[PDB]
Amino acid sequence: ITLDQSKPWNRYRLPTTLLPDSYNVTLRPYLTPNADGLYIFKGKSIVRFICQEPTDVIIIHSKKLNYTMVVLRGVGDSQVPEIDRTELVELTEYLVVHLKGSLQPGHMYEMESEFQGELADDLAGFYRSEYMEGNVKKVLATTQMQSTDARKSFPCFDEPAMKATFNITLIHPNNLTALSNMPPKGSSTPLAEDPNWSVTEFETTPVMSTYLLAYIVSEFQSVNETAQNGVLIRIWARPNAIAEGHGMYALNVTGPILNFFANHYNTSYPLPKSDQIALPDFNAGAMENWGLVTYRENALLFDPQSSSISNKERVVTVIAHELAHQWFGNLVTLAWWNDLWLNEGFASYVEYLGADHAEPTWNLKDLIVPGDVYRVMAVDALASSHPLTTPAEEVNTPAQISEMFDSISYSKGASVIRMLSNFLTEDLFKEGLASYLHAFAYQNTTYLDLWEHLQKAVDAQTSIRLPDTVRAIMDRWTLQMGFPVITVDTKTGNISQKHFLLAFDYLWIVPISSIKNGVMQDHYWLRDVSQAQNDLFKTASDDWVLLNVNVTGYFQVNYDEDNWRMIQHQLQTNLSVIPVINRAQVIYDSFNLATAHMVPVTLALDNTLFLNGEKEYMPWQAALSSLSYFSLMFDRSEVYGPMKKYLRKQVEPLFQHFETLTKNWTERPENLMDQYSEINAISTACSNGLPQCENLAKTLFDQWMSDPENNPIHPNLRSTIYCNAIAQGGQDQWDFAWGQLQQAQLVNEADKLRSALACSNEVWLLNRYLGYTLNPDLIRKQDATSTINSIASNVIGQPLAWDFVQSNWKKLFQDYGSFSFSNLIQGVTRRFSSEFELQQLEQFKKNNMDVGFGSGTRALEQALEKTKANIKWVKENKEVVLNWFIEHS
Ligand SMILES: *[C@@H]1O[C@H](CO)[C@@H](O)[C@H](O)[C@H]1NC(C)=O
Ligand SMILES: *[C@@H]1O[C@H](CO)[C@@H](O)[C@H](O)[C@H]1NC(C)=O
Ligand SMILES: *[C@@H]1O[C@H](CO)[C@@H](O)[C@H](O)[C@H]1NC(C)=O
Ligand SMILES: *[C@@H]1O[C@H](CO)[C@@H](O)[C@H](O)[C@H]1NC(C)=O
Ligand SMILES: *[C@@H]1O[C@H](CO)[C@@H](O)[C@H](O)[C@H]1NC(C)=O
Ligand SMILES: *[C@@H]1O[C@H](CO)[C@@H](O)[C@H](O)[C@H]1NC(C)=O
Ligand SMILES: *[C@@H]1O[C@H](CO)[C@@H](O)[C@H](O)[C@H]1NC(C)=O
Ligand SMILES: *[C@@H]1O[C@H](CO)[C@@H](O)[C@H](O)[C@H]1NC(C)=O
Ligand SMILES: *[C@@H]1O[C@H](CO)[C@@H](O)[C@H](O)[C@H]1NC(C)=O
Ligand SMILES: [Zn+2]
Repeated sequence: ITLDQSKPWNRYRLPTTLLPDSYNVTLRPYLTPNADGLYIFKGKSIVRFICQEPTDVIIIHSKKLNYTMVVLRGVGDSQVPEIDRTELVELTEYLVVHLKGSLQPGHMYEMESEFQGELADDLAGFYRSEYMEGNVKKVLATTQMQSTDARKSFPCFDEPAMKATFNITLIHPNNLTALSNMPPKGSSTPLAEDPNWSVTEFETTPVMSTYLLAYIVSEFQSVNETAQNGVLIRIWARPNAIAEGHGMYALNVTGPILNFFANHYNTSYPLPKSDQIALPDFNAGAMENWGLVTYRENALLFDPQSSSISNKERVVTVIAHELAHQWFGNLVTLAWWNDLWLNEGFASYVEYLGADHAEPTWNLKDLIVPGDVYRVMAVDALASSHPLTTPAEEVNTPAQISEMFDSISYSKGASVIRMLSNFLTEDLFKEGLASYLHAFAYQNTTYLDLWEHLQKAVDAQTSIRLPDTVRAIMDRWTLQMGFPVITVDTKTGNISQKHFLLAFDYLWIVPISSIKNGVMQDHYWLRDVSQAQNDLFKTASDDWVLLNVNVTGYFQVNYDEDNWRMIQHQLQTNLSVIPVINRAQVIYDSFNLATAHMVPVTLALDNTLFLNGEKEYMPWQAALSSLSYFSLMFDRSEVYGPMKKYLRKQVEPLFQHFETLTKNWTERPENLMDQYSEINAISTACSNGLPQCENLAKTLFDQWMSDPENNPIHPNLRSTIYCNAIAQGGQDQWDFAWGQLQQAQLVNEADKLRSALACSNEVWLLNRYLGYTLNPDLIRKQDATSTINSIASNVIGQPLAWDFVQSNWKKLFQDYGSFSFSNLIQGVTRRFSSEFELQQLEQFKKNNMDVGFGSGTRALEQALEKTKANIKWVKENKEVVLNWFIEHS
């Protein structure tokens, strides 16, 4: 359905003729439904804007708002044109006011409107969340504006670069607390018409993007602390959660992290307070609204009793991430969404800095490697991938904007920034960044503003030298999709680079670390050249070399056979000579190379042989997610049996190691890494049928059922023990776990049960479960997508979920963009390896082509591309893979 752009109201980007100065917004949520089912809110809003250039039309964003139509006033006296007519243009989400005369440049105007909207179970705009306290049902009102939902709350020019000051008022019941970005201005006052309602006015915001606005009406309480910089910190949640002390851990790390960031970047946090609030219904993990940060309960709340170590790492990490946005993205904002990584890439990298400071003994910084680097490479190796910075004119529609919210902007951004930091030295990097923040505070930026400030810092200094300007290096990482594979011929010292695939010509300037028989060598820079030679990369005799120590650069390395064998021999002899992270890398890169058909698949499998004597977290993690792909390809085939037998063989000694160290699973390992390694160990043993593990799970889960009130199972072990107990059992185990889920007060516990229920081997149980997935009384809309994905991951659940998604698609499309919908498509299609399944996917697309795929559109394309690649890969490799596992088991 095309629009003719001759009309500016048919265009997706706002005109540049009018700029907002400030807003007054008054909102009134009605927390009881009217006389059918409907919860609504009422609003009144006034925008003050300046006319930059003459125009006879006023165009602002408005979505799903009903008007009760508008009033235009000149500031003081500028005479003002009369209003001719006023219309809503739905597709493009505009309220359009046609004038009988033109506004004049330099003049200011105020436009006033009253409206009404649904407080939907939407999770977008102004919406309702619900929960239980005792036997009473509670409703609260909350916001999610990013990326373009502000317009769903009140009329505004809803684009990130048009920054304004906001004066917010909330009209709410006497006994409910009203929160916003700023603290309250003075006291609440009774509503004139109805003294049971109160009017709460908030202090003016600093100059700010609309997508950062937040307002909340609830019965929540807080615990509070002042941070070292004088900023007031509060943690808000459900009264029972606060009282049970679930907000304490968040209170411990928040101020310290906020203060760390202010010092590290030499930029003070400008607001008087920063509120953190845990919401029962929320779409993403967390949202960075300036002064009031919103989280899912599982990203904020922590119970040291029933919460996992993973849950705990998730809390500091999400908090750090959200605080980082106070600087990157709030104080300084991207000019437009094609640049999303200037916000998200930065927060994704600095989250690790912040989290490391709050938890210095964890060694978090390493998690960025499996957690960001190798996660995104799988996707960034597609021809359908996109560069960090896409061209502005290619991002227009709301769905295209939501699509920018993918792993490229987050994880590749973080990766590439970690590389930049590493070759600059964070000390130098942070100076450049402080200069960029101070220069651009309360304004917007493009990637070019970033480089120029980094360049300035480099220029002012001597010790660090670059082969080129920061821009020449970074433009190649920023403006072209993908990453190079770097190939080393170890006999001659030839080194080359090639775009890794399943205007700069796909050449990068690549910083290269190396290690020779375990000792550091001089750093090296590969310029943008397809090949070069250096004696750093030449080995003699039995020596070996490894490139990209600690996987600091974003790229993968392939060697000649003989070096590979040397590495392998080293892993058998003393694996400690190789840095633990690079041990993981030899695995990730092996498998990725085998996947892309650039090395025989037996190389990857052979690199798996030493895991025999590996107790460290990361190399196992590398194997697990690498083989995860084989699992997706082969778990329906004859490869599967031998493959499981092999993993049992490899995993067993690690499992025994932990049994002993852990004293019959009574004591938990000391450090985080080792705890992670124990969790992977048990998980792998059970998934693969280690009898000792399956016995453990059955015994423990059985003990739990006979005494529901005391759960015998340590939280770290729960995901694995629940899953396997349910897998081995039947309706009794399932109904028990379901009863636990329905009454569960801790979200972490609920999440573990939700995934475990998806492990049943009975088709009828899984299909019934899918049914529950669409009932909001049973599964909250925010959990529906991940629940369906859990079921799809079950090999027996695969066809159930695929059929369910196809037949429920219309329904699923209206409700459940922002990242879940795309995850649904990706999750159900991961296994398609055959032409028949490919045709199936094509048919699905064709059948639904009318009502589109929305924010999942690009996900569907990548699903198709990958499927095609799987078919070719699976036919080529299955004989070899099968034979290999047979021999080695
Ligand atoms: C909001 O409040 C500030 C401070 O009182 C004021 O200067 C600004 O003009 C107000 N915005 C309006 C009235 O749109
Ligand atoms: C916005 O709010 C402030 C506080 O009530 C007020 O001073 C100002 O007049 C309002 N702006 C209008 C009515 O345009
Ligand atoms: C918006 O108006 C439409 C049609 O007039 C109506 O269906 C809906 O109830 C309204 N939403 C409100 C009043 O919140
Ligand atoms: C607020 O008042 C309402 C209506 O009586 C009540 O349902 C709710 O429990 C109250 N919340 C409080 C007192 O925190
Ligand atoms: C919160 O901080 C206090 C002081 O360090 C501590 O007693 C408590 O263990 C912390 N809660 C955690 C780490 O979950
Ligand atoms: C710190 O920021 C101040 C300006 O607020 C500036 O004077 C100084 O150069 C900055 N120093 C560093 C090391 O970033
Ligand atoms: C975006 O930022 C630039 C400075 O980088 C500023 O001059 C411009 O006014 C900003 N755009 C808007 C709409 O404010
Ligand atoms: C690589 O990482 C380890 C920790 O995993 C660290 O101790 C070592 O110093 C790092 N090596 C380099 C060259 O940064
Ligand atoms: C393994 O190599 C490391 C040095 O990387 C050394 O500390 C250790 O002693 C070696 N182990 C043996 C058995 O030689
Ligand atoms: Zn973010």
